[PDB]
Amino acid sequence: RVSSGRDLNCVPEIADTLGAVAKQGFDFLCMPVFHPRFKREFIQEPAKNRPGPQTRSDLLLSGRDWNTLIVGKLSPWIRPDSKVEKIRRNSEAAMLQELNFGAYLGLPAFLLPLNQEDNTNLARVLTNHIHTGHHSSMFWMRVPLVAPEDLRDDIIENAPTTHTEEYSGEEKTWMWWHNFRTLCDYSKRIAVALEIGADLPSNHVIDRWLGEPIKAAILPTSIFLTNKKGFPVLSKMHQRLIFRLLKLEVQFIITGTNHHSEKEFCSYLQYLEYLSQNRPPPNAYELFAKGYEDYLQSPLQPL
Amino acid sequence: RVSSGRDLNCVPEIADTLGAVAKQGFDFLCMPVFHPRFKREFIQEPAKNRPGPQTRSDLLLSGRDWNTLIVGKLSPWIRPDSKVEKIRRNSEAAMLQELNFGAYLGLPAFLLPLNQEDNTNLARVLTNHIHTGHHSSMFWMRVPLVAPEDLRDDIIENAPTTHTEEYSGEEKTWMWWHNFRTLCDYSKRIAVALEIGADLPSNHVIDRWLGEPIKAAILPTSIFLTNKKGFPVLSKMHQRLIFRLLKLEVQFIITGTNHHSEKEFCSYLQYLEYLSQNRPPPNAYELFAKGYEDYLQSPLQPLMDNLESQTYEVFEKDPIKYSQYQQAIYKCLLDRVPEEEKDTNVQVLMVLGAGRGPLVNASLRAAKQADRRIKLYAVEKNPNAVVTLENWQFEEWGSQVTVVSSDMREWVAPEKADIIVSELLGSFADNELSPECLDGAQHFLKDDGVSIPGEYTSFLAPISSSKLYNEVRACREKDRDPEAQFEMPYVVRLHNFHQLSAPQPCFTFSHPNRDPMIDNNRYCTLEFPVEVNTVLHGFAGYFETVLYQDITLSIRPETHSPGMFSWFPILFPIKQPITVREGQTICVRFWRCSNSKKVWYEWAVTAPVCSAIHNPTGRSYTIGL
Amino acid sequence: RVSSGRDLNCVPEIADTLGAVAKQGFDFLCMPVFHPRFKREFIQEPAKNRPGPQTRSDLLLSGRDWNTLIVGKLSPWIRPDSKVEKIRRNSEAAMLQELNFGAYLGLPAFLLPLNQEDNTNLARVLTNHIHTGHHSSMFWMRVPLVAPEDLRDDIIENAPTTHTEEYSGEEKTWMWWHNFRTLCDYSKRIAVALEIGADLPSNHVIDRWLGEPIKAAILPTSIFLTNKKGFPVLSKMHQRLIFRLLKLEVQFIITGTNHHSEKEFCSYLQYLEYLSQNRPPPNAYELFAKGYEDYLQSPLQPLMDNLESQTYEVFEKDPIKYSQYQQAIYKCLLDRVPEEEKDTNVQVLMVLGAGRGPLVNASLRAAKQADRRIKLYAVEKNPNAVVTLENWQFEEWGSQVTVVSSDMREWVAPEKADIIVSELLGSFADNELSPECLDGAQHFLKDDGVSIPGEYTSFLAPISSSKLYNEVRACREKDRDPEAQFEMPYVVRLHNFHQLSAPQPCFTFSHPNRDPMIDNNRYCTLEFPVEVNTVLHGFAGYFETVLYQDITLSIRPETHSPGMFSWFPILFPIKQPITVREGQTICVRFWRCSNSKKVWYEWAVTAPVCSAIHNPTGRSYTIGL
Amino acid sequence: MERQLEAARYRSDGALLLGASSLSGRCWAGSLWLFKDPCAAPNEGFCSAGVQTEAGVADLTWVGERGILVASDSGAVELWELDENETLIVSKFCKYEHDDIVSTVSVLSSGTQAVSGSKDICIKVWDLAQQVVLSSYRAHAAQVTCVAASPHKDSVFLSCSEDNRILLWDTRCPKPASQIGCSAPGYLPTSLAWHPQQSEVFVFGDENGTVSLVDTKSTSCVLSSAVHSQCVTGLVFSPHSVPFLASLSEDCSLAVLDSSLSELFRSQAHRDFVRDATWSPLNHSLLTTVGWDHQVVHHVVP
Ligand SMILES: CCc1cc(NC(=O)C(=O)N2C[C@@H](C)CC[C@@H]2c2ccc3sc(C4CCN(C)CC4)nc3c2)cnc1N
Ligand SMILES: CCc1cc(NC(=O)C(=O)N2C[C@@H](C)CC[C@@H]2c2ccc3sc(C4CCN(C)CC4)nc3c2)cnc1N
Ligand SMILES: CSC[C@H]1O[C@@H](n2cnc3c(N)ncnc32)[C@H](O)[C@@H]1O
Ligand SMILES: CSC[C@H]1O[C@@H](n2cnc3c(N)ncnc32)[C@H](O)[C@@H]1O
Ligand SMILES: [Cl-]
Ligand SMILES: [Cl-]
Ligand SMILES: [Cl-]
Ligand SMILES: [Cl-]
Ligand SMILES: [Cl-]
Ligand SMILES: [Cl-]
Ligand SMILES: [Cl-]
Repeated sequence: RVSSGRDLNCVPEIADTLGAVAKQGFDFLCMPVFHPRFKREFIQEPAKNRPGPQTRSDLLLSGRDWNTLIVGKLSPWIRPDSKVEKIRRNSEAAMLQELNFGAYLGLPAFLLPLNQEDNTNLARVLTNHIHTGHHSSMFWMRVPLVAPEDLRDDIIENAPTTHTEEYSGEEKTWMWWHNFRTLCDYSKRIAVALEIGADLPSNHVIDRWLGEPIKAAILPTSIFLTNKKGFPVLSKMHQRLIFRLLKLEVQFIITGTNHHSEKEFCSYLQYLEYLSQNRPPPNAYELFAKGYEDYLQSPLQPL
Repeated sequence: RVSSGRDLNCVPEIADTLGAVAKQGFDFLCMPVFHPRFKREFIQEPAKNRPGPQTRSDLLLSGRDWNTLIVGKLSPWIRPDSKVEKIRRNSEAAMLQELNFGAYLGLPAFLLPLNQEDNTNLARVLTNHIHTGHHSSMFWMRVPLVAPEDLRDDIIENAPTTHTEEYSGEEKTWMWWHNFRTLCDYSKRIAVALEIGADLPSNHVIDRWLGEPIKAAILPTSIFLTNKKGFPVLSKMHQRLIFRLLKLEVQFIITGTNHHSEKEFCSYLQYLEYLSQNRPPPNAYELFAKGYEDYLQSPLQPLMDNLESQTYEVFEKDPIKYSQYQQAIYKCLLDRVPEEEKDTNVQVLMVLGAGRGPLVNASLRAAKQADRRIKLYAVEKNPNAVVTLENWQFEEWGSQVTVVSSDMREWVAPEKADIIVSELLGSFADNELSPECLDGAQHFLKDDGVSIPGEYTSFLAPISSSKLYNEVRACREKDRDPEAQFEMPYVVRLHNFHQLSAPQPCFTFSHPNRDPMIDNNRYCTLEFPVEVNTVLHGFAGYFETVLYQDITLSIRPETHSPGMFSWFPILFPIKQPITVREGQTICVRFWRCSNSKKVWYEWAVTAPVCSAIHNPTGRSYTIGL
Repeated sequence: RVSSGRDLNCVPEIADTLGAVAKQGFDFLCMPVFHPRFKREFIQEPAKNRPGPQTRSDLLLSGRDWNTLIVGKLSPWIRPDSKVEKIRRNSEAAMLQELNFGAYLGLPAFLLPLNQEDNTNLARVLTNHIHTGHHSSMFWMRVPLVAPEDLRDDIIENAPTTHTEEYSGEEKTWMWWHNFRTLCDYSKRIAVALEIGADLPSNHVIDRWLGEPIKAAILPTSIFLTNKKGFPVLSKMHQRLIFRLLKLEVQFIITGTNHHSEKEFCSYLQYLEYLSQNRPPPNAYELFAKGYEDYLQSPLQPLMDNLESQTYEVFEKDPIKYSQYQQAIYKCLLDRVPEEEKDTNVQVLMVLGAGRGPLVNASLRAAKQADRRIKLYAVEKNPNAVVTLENWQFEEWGSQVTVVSSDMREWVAPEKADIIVSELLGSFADNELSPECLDGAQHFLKDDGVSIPGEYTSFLAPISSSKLYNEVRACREKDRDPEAQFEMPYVVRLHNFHQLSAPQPCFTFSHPNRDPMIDNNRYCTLEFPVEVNTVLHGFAGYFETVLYQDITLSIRPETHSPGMFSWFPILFPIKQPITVREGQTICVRFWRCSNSKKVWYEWAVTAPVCSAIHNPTGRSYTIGL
Repeated sequence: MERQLEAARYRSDGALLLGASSLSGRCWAGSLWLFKDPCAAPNEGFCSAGVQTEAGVADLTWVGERGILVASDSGAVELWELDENETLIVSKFCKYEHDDIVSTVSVLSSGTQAVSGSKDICIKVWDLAQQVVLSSYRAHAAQVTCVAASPHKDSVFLSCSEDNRILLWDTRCPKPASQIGCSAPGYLPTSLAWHPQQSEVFVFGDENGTVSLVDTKSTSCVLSSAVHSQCVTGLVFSPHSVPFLASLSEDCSLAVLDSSLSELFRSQAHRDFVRDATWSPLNHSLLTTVGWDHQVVHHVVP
């Protein structure tokens, strides 16, 4: 079936939230380790001396739960590439703090966002963190399949969305990743959490991500169409994309609030499972060679 | 003068020919090892069984003559890249035969030609020959400055030479080389023998070869114009090119027959020598730094390491910079002490990093030139130089100078200083941690105190030099990262390179630093406009410092202090060279990072293509505090 | 002649002293860099704050003088291994200070003394100094040939000098060095300055220092006997020792005051020079191979690789060996063809591995000397040498010699040979695969045919040479096993080493080999009796060969062919040196293994202690078929 | 004589002219020989005239009855005059105007001018009487493999080089060279031969062993035949009204072809490269070939 997790930016009680997402059937939870709106100052007083605690305690979960069930999230206010020097210097220390706390918890993965072209200082800070104390830490780079600028509604009078063909531009969101991925010298501990939007781009923009380390695919509740009965479903193109992603054996991450409020949160995950089961069963070739997927072996020399 | 050789494709008697070219004044001879028209078959009979000998014997010359005087030539009939499969297979074996015989003779170099776009199989055979028995063999790739197709006369009726502009096409002959050079994985034993034709191309086509390993420049007799008396000369553009090549110290190779038949073969070589002698003689800077051309040295760390004696010695032999320091101290003394207080107001003047005492003597001379009183402190943490300082103080200075043998960041001063004079700058200004040292020493500076230097600034500029790239690549050492040599800077007197954009400022520091939130970490982004196609290999680094008011020092080529030879430029290389086209902008990023113990630089190119972040966490290069 | 220096512990004026020792004829001066009695305190006040200067200034000499003429000396009051903790720490600080000042001056060498058993902390401080800012600094360890305790006069009533036998104790002063040398992990920058006393010990105590890096030999004036006229001379044993040291090319250092006060200081140095001039002049072998002393070279593989021209050239410049081959061919011709058939019986004589044709000319000369008829075949697979062979055959030999350019194992001969002549031997005889080549070429040998050489045999001998061990250790290369250099042999003119047991035969091959079950794999066990305490570092290898009857060649030192310089000895090293005591037996094992493509040697020591099996499966060294 | 025979040219009265070089050994020189007895060649003893040149000879051609034109390895073009007694051979001139090896020479129809091609990519026109170079062209982009003067026009000649260009020339035109595309970019041309009767037609061999017949009017490959297994080094027509075409090659064979490029005679007599072949003016069925095996073979053609 499907391995999956729930993406939340609001966690009032970590134990209650984890129990809820477990009863909903999810395998893991992406949550912030510090409160998302709790901006911190590291240079200028008096906010520099804000009394602790700075976040919730590590005693609230067992070590196994931290190791297997919790995926950390970088706070959205952290801007390492800000054009403002003060904000840049402060966000450097904030990002280091959050990454170090995530490694202290022993989290299996940590989500960091890519939503502009210049993520150079972000890459620098992350690369330095990777080479400062070797851990088993994995990092998921949240990259949208379509940039937010190229997805906005054409509702700005004096700034119209151009309706002309741009082949290379439509793929810019991969370039970001690529540049970031090149700046970190192809670190094995850096992967992609591809976020999928309402409008799907041309097939070449999607094919671009073929051969890339996609560990996670992020689906919002907004992209789910409503069924006649009231259940959530997806378009035929979204379903083709879901099958293509299932072949790569990626983990699906549900984000956003429940808009199909008549049902539970189980409905989105149930649609994903129903898609996974209704796929042609494994033939003998794929059944035997499923474990050999991308396994490098030296050539035999029978002579 | 000129080191040179004669290129001949006709050698009837090897001894007579060698004696003739020696009497003509040439230093070496490029000749074929097999007869150029003696094509050989290796597969199909009966020509496969042609009875030997296949060429002249190796006994005809001494081993020294083979080692020093004879440059081999690949036979012109050998075509490893022929579209005909038979000719290709045969030329493979022929090229292997000739290269193996050249190595058997122990020849210092072997000429191979590049005169088409596809030399892939040629590169394959040569690369396999290089890795089959390691020798000291060198290979000169004969590449014409202008392709023969783009040099032909417009005398074909139904095939006219297009008279339109083609920027990239005019440089195709370099692309050939480049591709070949890339196919052989940048072998140090493969260089360029640039052949120069009658018509010289645009200046960018020529500048393309800046930073390339040009060992030889081939001049035919056809390009020589005839003098009124009848001697051979060259055009003014050809002469500019000859001077540019002489700067690179390449060997000139005369090819073709004697067309100025009234004279001897000595006339062409004599024109070259006459050009070489009539060049402005070496100035003191170039005279001293001629041997340091493209010599890679690790940056000194005067803070972490205690410098040797001769290092301080080469520092002290630099009168221009010490005169500048003396003038700056003089002006500061005049500006701080009015004339009616020359005998009442004594100034506290601390030399932080005194060395063996050139700055102390400069301060004394400036004091007596300005007619003011100063009390001198000579602070130095190197005890071996403190020995010299204390010997000086006993034998000459007296009680006026107080020698302090400690670190300026730790020293608890008895009184505060009116002026502090330091010499802690490097090639990249702050690469020797002058900011941290002067920050730690700032508490004993008076509230209205002056620091000499008052300011400094670093400069970066993208460069192209496959020569220096391969030199850095050859610095791989055992027991470390195979690519660590790329993630560290080198102090080097740059030569045979190509600046791609005007230098731009990188990091700037001011002393004293009144700022409450003191931080020496830096992050700079630089966009360099590039007007020409080239290949980025690294970034040259310079500095400019303001000692006091209009008294400044600089190694930046535009504002370089004349006759100052204390600093050479620095070089931050990159792992993989980056292709850059005309009009593109090279965007590079630079970080100055630090912790409690180390300071280091990180850098990465972001445009036109991204590279890896170099030296992350200072894993390959750090500067100790 | 002699390179030498003067050892002084009293230098009032450094310039005057240097001028004096220069006018006396000395090449360098060993002097203290700090005053010998000027003890310094580094911990406890008030002496901690002693006002400088702490020594004389570095300005008193030019950089070249410091680099070439001044050898530093550790102050005698520095005791890093004192039983007192305070003195230990203070001497650590002082030793670091003096070593750092010596490196600051750029001195070529620095003397440190060994005069007790425990020098552990001294070794620790020196090792840390070496790995802190590494320079080209060299260190001479002053070790006496006889300890001062074992040289004192028997003039203490209640402490008599025992007059009994102690073999190991008499060598204790070497043990010191060894332990020190082992504590510093065999640093190339740590050598021996052997001090020679009045009484010379037994010959084994002196032989102990064979194979040790002796850069200096220290002679005091006290050991010099007075001549009839009043000049200084030495005993016959001292002179034997001086000649033995002169062969090692060490520098001689005169120490002590002038006791022959009638003369000058020139007299001691002049006696040394007079000894150096009155040595037997250099023999041709030693004259040629003087530069090859202890030079490590990889073994040639004439079968897999095609040899260069100058290699064949150095092979041909050897008249003794070619005279031997000519005499052997002559005797075989006489023994095969009776006198009454000299004009009717023509002999087939094939030179397998002809090179450039010295054996062909030798065969021709032997034929005309024996007055017999021969038809010659010159078989050679190196086509570059086939060029020379065919030029010779066209210009001189004619149709009498037929040149065959192929491998002898593949060649299908037109007729069978009466005699086959080859020189396919290496330093280890069969290390160049002469057995396999001559076996493949055996089918075209006549039933009653003769092979020259008819037999050969290899010889092994355990050796002690920390010098050669460290040279092999320094051959570590990137991108391979860090210990592969130990699992491969080296052709080297052995020097500054010590044979530990008489050479014994290893492998033997006979040609022709009519055996049906032909196998060239070998397994040999050798027990070498050792009469002295030493440290095994490897095994020297030689060979003998019977060309025909009593005509033989040999590089084995006992039966070495006089004046033959075609082969140097070979060396099979071992990873870890093995301590061997007197009377113990070194048992070593050797394998000659092979497959279809490669042949290689495996070896391992089994006594007195086992080592690892070296080069298993030829993983580090193979000989290509 | 040197081992490698390069040129064999019959004079109108029947005398044979040989040009040879030494392409191996200590000396890399050349030699010229005249044999009034044709079957006595290549023996130097039964010789009519001989001369030793300083350097080797690459191509050779007659200049009337007493002039011998030589393309030398030294980059020189050399005219040797024949003695009054026709026993000596003397150098009339030797001009070094080419930079590299002169690989081919051909005398124009008037017999007063000549054309030469060299490995210096250049082609030069020579006035033999004045001993100067009238015109010097750089039309190709690789070494010139062959030049062949038109038998009927003194301003027209063919050239072919390793730049894959076949050029028809007309020195009267401002741009004299004109590229003949034949069919389409094929293999490199190596030999050229004008048709003796028709001035609009010629033949060329390539490096792949193919001989082709081209008509300048149709500027298209009229016919092509795979005659040899290796490169074609020479093409010589027979003097008869119905012309036979002898083709040489590096496969050490000689072929005789008709009008339709069909194979008639074929001789494996040479065991090395076949360099030159000329027909006897005394018997128009006899054909003399030379090669690098120092062999001079007389063939009888049906
Ligand atoms: C004026 C004040 C000043 C100057 C500089 N200037 C420089 O460093 C500099 O450009 N050059 C280049 C040329 C002029 C020569 C001098 C110096 C240089 C650089 C690199 C190395 S490596 C090296 C070896 C020494 C022997 N040991 C055993 C191994 C390392 N020696 C040098 C020497 C720097 N800092 C300050 N404060
Ligand atoms: C008489 C027949 C004969 C003799 C030998 N003798 C030897 O090998 C031998 O002892 N020496 C030592 C001294 C006499 C000098 C010659 C030779 C020797 C050994 C090792 C190397 S490595 C080397 C480099 C050359 C340049 N190239 C680019 C790299 C390798 N060159 C040599 C040369 C062996 N085999 C046979 N058949
Ligand atoms: C003239 S090169 C710079 C000089 O300043 C000295 N120096 C560098 N840093 C310090 C420091 N922190 N305190 C004292 N001297 C210093 C170095 O030892 C060298 O002599
Ligand atoms: C005189 S050094 C040994 C010589 O013998 C030649 N040689 C070695 N093995 C063979 C072989 N199998 N066949 C022919 N020549 C050989 C080498 O090429 C070299 O010239
Ligand atoms: Cl892709
Ligand atoms: Cl995809
Ligand atoms: Cl460039
Ligand atoms: Cl240039
Ligand atoms: Cl500035
Ligand atoms: Cl001690
Ligand atoms: Cl191996």
